[PDB]
Amino acid sequence: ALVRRKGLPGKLADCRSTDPRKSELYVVEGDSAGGSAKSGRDSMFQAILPLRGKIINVEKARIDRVLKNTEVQAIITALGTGIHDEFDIGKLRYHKIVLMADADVDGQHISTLLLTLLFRFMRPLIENGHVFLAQPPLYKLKWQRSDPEFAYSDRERDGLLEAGLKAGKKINKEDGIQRYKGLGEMDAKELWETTMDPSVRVLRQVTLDDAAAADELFSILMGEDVDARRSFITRNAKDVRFLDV
Amino acid sequence: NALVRRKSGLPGKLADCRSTDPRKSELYVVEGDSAGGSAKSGRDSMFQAILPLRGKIINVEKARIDRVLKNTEVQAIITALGTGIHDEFDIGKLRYHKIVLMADADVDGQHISTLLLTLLFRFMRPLIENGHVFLAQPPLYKLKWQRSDPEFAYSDRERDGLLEAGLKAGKKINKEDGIQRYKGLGEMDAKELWETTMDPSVRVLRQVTLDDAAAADELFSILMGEDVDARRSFITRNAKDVRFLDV
Amino acid sequence: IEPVDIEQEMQRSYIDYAMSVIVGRALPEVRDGLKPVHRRVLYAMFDSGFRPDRSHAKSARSVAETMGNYHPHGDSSIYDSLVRMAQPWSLRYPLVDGQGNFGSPGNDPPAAMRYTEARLTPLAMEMLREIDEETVDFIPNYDGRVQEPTVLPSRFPNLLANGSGGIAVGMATNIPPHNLRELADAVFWALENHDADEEETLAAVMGRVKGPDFPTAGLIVGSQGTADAYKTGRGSIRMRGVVEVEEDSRGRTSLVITELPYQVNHDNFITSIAEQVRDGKLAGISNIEDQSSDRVGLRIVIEIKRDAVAKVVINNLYKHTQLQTSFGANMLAIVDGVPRTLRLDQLIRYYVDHQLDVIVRRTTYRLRKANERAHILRGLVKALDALDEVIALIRASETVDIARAGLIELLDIDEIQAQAILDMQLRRLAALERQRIIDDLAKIEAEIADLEDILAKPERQRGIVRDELAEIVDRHGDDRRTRIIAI
Amino acid sequence: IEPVDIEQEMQRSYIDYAMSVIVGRALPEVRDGLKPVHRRVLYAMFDSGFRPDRSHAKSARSVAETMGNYHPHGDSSIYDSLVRMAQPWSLRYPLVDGQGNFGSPGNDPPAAMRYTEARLTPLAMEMLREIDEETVDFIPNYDGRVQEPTVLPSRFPNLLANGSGGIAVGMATNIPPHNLRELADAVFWALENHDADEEETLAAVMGRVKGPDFPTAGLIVGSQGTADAYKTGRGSIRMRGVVEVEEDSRGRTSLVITELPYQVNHDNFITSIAEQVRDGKLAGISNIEDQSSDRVGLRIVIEIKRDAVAKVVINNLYKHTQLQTSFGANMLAIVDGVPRTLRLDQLIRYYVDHQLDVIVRRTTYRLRKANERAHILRGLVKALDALDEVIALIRASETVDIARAGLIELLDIDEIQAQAILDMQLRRLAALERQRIIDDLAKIEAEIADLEDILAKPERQRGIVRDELAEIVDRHGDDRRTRIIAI
DNA sequence: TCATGAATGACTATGCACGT
DNA sequence: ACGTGCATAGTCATTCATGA
Ligand SMILES: COc1c(N2C[C@@H]3CCCN[C@@H]3C2)c(F)cc2c(=O)c(C(=O)O)cn(C3CC3)c12
Ligand SMILES: COc1c(N2C[C@@H]3CCCN[C@@H]3C2)c(F)cc2c(=O)c(C(=O)O)cn(C3CC3)c12
Ligand SMILES: [Mg+2]
Ligand SMILES: [Mg+2]
Ligand SMILES: [Mg+2]
Ligand SMILES: [Mg+2]
Repeated sequence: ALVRRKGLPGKLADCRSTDPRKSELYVVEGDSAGGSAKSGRDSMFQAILPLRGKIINVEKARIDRVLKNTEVQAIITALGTGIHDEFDIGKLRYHKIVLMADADVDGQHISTLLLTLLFRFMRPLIENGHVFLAQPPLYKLKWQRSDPEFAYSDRERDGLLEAGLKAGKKINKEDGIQRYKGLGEMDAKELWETTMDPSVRVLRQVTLDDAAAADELFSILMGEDVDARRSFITRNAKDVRFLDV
Repeated sequence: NALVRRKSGLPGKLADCRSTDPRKSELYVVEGDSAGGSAKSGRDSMFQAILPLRGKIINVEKARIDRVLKNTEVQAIITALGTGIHDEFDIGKLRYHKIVLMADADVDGQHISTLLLTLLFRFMRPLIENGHVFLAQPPLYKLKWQRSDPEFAYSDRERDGLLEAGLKAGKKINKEDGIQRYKGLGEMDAKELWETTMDPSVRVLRQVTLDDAAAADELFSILMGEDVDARRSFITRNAKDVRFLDV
Repeated sequence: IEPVDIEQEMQRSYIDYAMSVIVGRALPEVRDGLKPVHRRVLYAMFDSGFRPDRSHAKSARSVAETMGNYHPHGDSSIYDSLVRMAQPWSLRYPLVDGQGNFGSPGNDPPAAMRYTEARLTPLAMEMLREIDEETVDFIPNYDGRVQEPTVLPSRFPNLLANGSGGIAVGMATNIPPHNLRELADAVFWALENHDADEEETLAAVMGRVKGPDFPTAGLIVGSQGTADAYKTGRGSIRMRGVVEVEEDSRGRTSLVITELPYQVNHDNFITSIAEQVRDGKLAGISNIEDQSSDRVGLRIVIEIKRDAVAKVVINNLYKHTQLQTSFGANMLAIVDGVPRTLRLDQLIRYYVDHQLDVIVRRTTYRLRKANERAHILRGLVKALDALDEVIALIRASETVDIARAGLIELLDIDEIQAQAILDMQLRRLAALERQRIIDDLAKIEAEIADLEDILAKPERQRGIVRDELAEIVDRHGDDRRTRIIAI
Repeated sequence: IEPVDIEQEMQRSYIDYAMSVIVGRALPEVRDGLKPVHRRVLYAMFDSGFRPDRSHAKSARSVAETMGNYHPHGDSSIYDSLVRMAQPWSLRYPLVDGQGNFGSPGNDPPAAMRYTEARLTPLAMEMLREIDEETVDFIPNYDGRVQEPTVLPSRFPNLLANGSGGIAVGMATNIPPHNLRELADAVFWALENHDADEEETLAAVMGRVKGPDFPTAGLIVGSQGTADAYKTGRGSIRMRGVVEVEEDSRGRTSLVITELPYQVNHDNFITSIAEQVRDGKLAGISNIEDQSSDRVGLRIVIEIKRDAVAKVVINNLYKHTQLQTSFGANMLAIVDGVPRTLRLDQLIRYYVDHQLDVIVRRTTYRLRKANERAHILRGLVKALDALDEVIALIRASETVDIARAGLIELLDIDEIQAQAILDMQLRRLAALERQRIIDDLAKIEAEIADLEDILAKPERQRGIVRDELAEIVDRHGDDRRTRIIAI
């Protein structure tokens, strides 16, 4: 068991449960999203750490500069473990580390910067499956009489719309289907009922299979060699749609 | 008597002049970062310095002295003027023989002027007594004639006067662009500020005079003091007759 | 260089600031209970179509529209004013429908302008009801480009409902919010008893308005302070939160605070208790835990020691925290461009007067528009009775001006009427279409007669206020939140 | 809970970011030379009516309109983008007419959004010319509420004119600005010699485009770098400011810098000289004085020591300061949704292709609308020829549909024609108005004949591009600013 | 290491009156 | 000394590629 703040980052909205095994850290993109997340959370088991701005690339940046970064210190401190050789999983303050970013591309980019931080400084957190990715909603279907439904894809949107109409429900063509363009646009209630309620949230657990293959990919994508990255993007962007086919 | 100007121990926001002679130098105390920015650009950098003040100035009448000296904006003024305050006041060290207060024409500009005039009267009175303090009168209108040079107006009356004369003279204005109305210094570019408030050959300055020192002491205490009641009765008593102070 | 004496300058400058702040910034107009920034936001959103019958527009568009046409000030503080009008813990009856993160009763600040969307609420639509029928005076904006309203129709007593707080110069206001249904009763009485003197009116209105009704619920202790505010325009109203004592399986007792008095920051409240214990001055408390959530609302659990009495600890909380705190009522509002401290009967009366003004003006506007149309229709009917001639006359005219001048001379009609005949489509020459014009004339002359009747009868005018207000209250009126108890 | 491999996540996420940044953020479309934010700001201003024929709107209204409908990002950085497009030292041909403080070539930041106003410039109106005539493909915005243009008509070669600089992922662009009159000559040649191969075209275009033309004037030293950039898509162009040596009364030779190379901060430049002097890297300098003003422009006076040669000190300034600095050209633009490094002949050719597309599409749109209007007029002329019958038929009709159906039977007309007749006003039955209808039909059939001719002859299509662009250049074209010299 | 330019806003201090 | 609400924005750190 570990003490919660009521010696940690100022932006950390810690949980109440003193058991790491039962605790969860939501690393959130933006002060706005983090603010509403702080309100909709379960304050017992869920803590919020809002990260502001693009995270520093630890692959590119010198080590001393990374340690001066206010946002990295927030993560390293709030996780408690330590980094590199001084890493100690025993001091992990949250056994669930959920990265929650916007569905847009800059959200995707921030996650790749965080996954890089974790893989390089605190790799065992990934290997032992403590790192997760929350999937935010893309749409909110606001039925005229029925309860609202949330969708996490264009496909699911079309599916819930079709089913509902077939079931005799109806929607306004003005208000209609609210489309989320980021977590910042969501209020406390919406975030709970889509990303933080453990009975309905869609989490993805980051797994690490081939460590050597991962090591090279991180260096190619996040490294200082532009040439290697430029040829990689031109080589593989052509086939991103077919990675899971 | 000459003093060094900053060029790559004075306030950071101060855009000092080049002339080392205070007798020929001028400090424009400006309301707002935007306006101060444009003033810094439209000025004559030889004789004119700019000190942008941000936000409403602390009331030295209400606040304790120790709190006033901790205020970043007051320290800037006191430092840029160089003289000192109260008993340690030394006019010999005055870095500018013209201290122009330049605020918006709106009501909030007027308020900042009263807060600055209070600072000066309480901390650095001789600057007022010796006529080093001025008030710049910003323009209210810019008449943009279709073919002729544009004219600036400093009142509703002058606007009506220049409009009539021009039209009578055969000039013309668009009814769309037409007469630009300034709502503050921040809306002006560098050129406009030069041609109305900073060019010494066309600027409209008012020199702050001090006649009755004892009466001034009382008015400052009534308006700016901690006694609300005294201020409330004064405003209700005299606001009714503001229009007729100069009739 | 002109000389100016420091006394003349200080007096003129400071008075100009104080008067503008007093009348045109910090204090509410008595008729609609709005400050200039409130009124200008709402009209901007209204004119922009940001209404409840359409989806939320980005709130940035409301701020920008306000800034560009009506409110020559900063986007930052204007956004703050808009956000406030959308918070259910600030306004008893929110005027803005916010979408997104608009903050919390604690220290959680609202999301930035870019993240949030907003539109007018249905009640705010009653604030602006029929503003387009010359129901209120309009004046040119800050640069004469466009017109803005001096006051809103305000078809529900907004000043008393949502209250108002403002710091001006030489004075300040602090009007608490009230329950709409109770206010409606007061208005209904004021309409029926329109001849009653101030002495009787104050007695009646105080009987119906039981006291302020805060959006944050809570308790009102005592009746003296409330009575003072209504009779004096000043009064100290003691508020309390609600505390429920819970017992534990072990046996230990804990206090649960689920409501706090109006305008008490939740985070500052919890911190204050912690800091007093940590300072050691609220003994008997064992632990402070905030079990609040979006789903249970406010829930501050104060576990107390076994050698501690629940009420002793609660009384200490009343004494040393804002669990019990007073509302300094000061009924200050602008009346006809003048700040005035008002009695409760005055606040109602002035509002009722405003409603009657609004409806007489609306009636006048409709009567004028009815007469104009009735006069254009009369012209068309003349044309139909001589339709054979009318057509042949236009056909046999070189220009349209020649056709027009001919129409006046033939049918003895106005140039406005003759124009309407010319502007008439070949559609309306159909049999059934000729008949619509006839019937419409008959339809309007009945409406003109009705409208003339309303203006002639103060009884009907008052009835319209009553009947229309009753509709609003039946729709948007809600239960009381703040419970009133005695000492 | 679903499992995901870190390699799969990293690759998909980073590629998606890289591709969006590349195609939809950092790099310009080759056809109009605009990035998404530029295109959306300008269209927002255009659609809001913020045009040169109306007074400057508050810039907040442009940001909000862009943000609310087209550009789902922060108000802050969008304002920066709008501001940049209004600065004469940034854009060679500004697209925004700024009113107020928009900053300076030095460290003077622009005024906040609240203080500034803005509208489109006449040249920006040429970017958007006839966009409402289906000249470019539109797609739904970020939430499908409204449509936005994929590219602007861009009736002057904006990419080459105003240039572009952008940092993407895996690549970056840096296209210098050019003189409009020179670009037009290149375009005129490309139109005349439309069959010319790339070898000939590149030779011709390079002869007319003498080199970059920077808004900050200055000098271009050498011709190799310019030649490389046009043949390779990459080249290093050496720039210089202008230095004039003045001699004094007491005898005090001083260097006066009145121009600096493109994208060199005035304040940072002076600071660099000042810091490299007291350090000991620029001996021979005695004093640095900034005599710049709004009225004389840039004027940095560098007094040198008496035992110092002016030319030695100037070469030292060339070496150790940005008084001489290179422009790293990298002609990268998005071509058909793909990033491409282009030769100068490709940049021109691709633009000419776009202009021809715009005019063929404009002509097709006008021909369609002409046929529709012609059709309706044909119906009206039939009605006038049988005007006696038309009227008597509508009078004796119960409904308008019965009158309509009758008109079909009488004149053998479409339902669109009969409706147009029905909607016709008695206005138009006057003699001159009946004749106006006749002549209008004749006018269109002449215009239809013209339009059909345009579509059938590529010669005329090219002619329209030339003639219309020529008009634009004659009005908005200006002198060269950057002087080109040899080694 | 710094500039470039679109991307990912909270914090900082005064006026003003009033009550604990 | 702190809260209140309408008024009077620059500063701060990263991604990303390239050349000094
Ligand atoms: C620089 O002025 C402001 C400060 N400053 C006050 C002090 C001056 C020196 C720097 N430190 C503080 C910061 C502040 F803290 C907040 C705001 C503010 O919120 C605001 C707005 O439109 O909402 C507008 N202004 C500006 C119009 C003046 C604010
Ligand atoms: C808080 O993030 C920002 C910083 N901060 C990032 C760092 C975090 C800790 C504190 N220090 C830095 C400051 C900054 F300096 C500038 C901007 C900024 O200009 C901006 C915009 O709309 O233009 C938007 N944002 C936010 C959307 C992220 C900025
Ligand atoms: Mg986002
Ligand atoms: Mg102002
Ligand atoms: Mg503010
Ligand atoms: Mg920014």
